[PDB]
Amino acid sequence: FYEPPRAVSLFFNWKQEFKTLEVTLRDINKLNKQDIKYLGKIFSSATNLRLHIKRCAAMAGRLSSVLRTCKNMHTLMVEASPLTTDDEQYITSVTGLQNLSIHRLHTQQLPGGLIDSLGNLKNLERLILDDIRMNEEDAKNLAEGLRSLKKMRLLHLTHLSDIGEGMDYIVKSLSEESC
Amino acid sequence: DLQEMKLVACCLTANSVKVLAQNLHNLIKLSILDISENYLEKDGNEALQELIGRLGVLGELTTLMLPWCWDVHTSLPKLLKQLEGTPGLAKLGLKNWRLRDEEIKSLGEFLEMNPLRDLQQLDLAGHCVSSDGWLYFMNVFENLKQLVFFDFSTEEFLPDAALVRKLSQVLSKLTLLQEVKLTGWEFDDYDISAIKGTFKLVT
Repeated sequence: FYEPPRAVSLFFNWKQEFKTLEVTLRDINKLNKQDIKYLGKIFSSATNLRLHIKRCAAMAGRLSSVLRTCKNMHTLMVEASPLTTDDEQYITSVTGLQNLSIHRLHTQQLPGGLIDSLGNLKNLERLILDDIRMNEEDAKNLAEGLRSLKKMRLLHLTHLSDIGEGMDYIVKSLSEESC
Repeated sequence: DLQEMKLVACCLTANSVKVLAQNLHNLIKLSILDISENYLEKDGNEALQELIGRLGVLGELTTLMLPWCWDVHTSLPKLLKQLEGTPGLAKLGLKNWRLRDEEIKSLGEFLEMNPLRDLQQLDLAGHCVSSDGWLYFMNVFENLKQLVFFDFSTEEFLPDAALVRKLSQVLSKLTLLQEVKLTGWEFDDYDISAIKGTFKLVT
């Protein structure tokens, strides 16, 4: 998906049992309702959906609006796009999300968002964290969200600052039971 | 010797349906029933449930055309319960029942426990079943095999593309599609141009 009615036509002639589709979102700047509804209605072709965010500027607040129809979703990647708190609440709102990646968050992580309602993604297994602006107490309540989900298998906490003595709460949250 | 009784757009009362449900036991061969396109003011729930409780006595009734009245989806599980008592039906028309997901999944457990595929025409008018109940309604309609002529028209509803694609898969899947009526709908270019087959569409 660069920068599209032909692919809308392509999936919208026959529909069969696709297993998984991978969506490469590249640099979404223009945003009209026709592409919102068409590219929204494409995403029900497979049984699982792998959404990839790649530097999309028009999706800074239109996460839940476009994906409201998109009930089918399996994993998601965040590559260098702005994001709001309520959109993170939409990320934690869905339960079929099993694997999640996030990269290059310059802004401070607001409370009441992803790290604060973390314990709802009850099938989380692979979680990727990079370049997140937080503080110690945000890492503490983050680790409180880590105490909830007990099906994780893979964790990335790369390139993190302002996390002095939060690792006692994080590692304390991880080393509880034989996970 | 009456075998077809057809009344539409007529000022029926709860007294008419009442005495019909008081002396209907004498009539035996009346196998085809149309009382649809009408309205019951009061006790349409009560005279309806007493009426279908009389209809359990019958053993030939294959055509049922039912009107719209007030507080009806409590009479839906007793209608469908007497049709759990009734292993035979061929013509079903249901006008303006305003049903929801719970009633269409009650019908789901009905058709998934009682296989009834002698049915040929079906009306489901004016109901506000949500889109996921339309999808599960394509699971229930996916269970069916022998529906011929039908009408799933309702209020001005925007369908989802999952409903459209299950409609193309199952409507393309079934064989006896003669005429299909959906009025009050939005199918613009791709959805309207992605269905067409052996049926006859009515907007």
